[PDB]
Amino acid sequence: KLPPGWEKAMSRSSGRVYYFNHITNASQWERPSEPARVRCSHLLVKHSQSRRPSSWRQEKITRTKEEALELINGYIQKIKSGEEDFESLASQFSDCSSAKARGDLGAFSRGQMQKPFEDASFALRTGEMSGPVFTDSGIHIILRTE
Amino acid sequence: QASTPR
Repeated sequence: KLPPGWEKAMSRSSGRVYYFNHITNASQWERPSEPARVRCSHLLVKHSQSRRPSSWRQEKITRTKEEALELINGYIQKIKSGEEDFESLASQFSDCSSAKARGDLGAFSRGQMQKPFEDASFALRTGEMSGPVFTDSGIHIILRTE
Repeated sequence: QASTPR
């Protein structure tokens, strides 16, 4: 049947079936198997098209949205490989002062965050991580902690 | 806790 937002796909490189979630942009080999509030951390990479292209990391953010997506993709690879963990990359690289809390946003309900961020967060299971999620703020990786 | 998202 599959939980909210999951579809079956075929790997372009290997032909093996995998699963993709169009709400969270998550993808995984394994077959996948609502609350008032969720708790999430995030790692935001901002770009020249961000509504406010500035962070505690740098006053003027100049990277292209394409460059921002490559950075996000690289961080996701490191997190999934276990070379680095989410908290460590969030502390170092998130373009939001929540970096100082290892990316933790705290708990929130529907109606509080931008819709793509909200929809991804509510469709993650506890412990699950999103793929790249685009909002007006920039591109996010979202980790649902509660 | 800093204006644009919590």
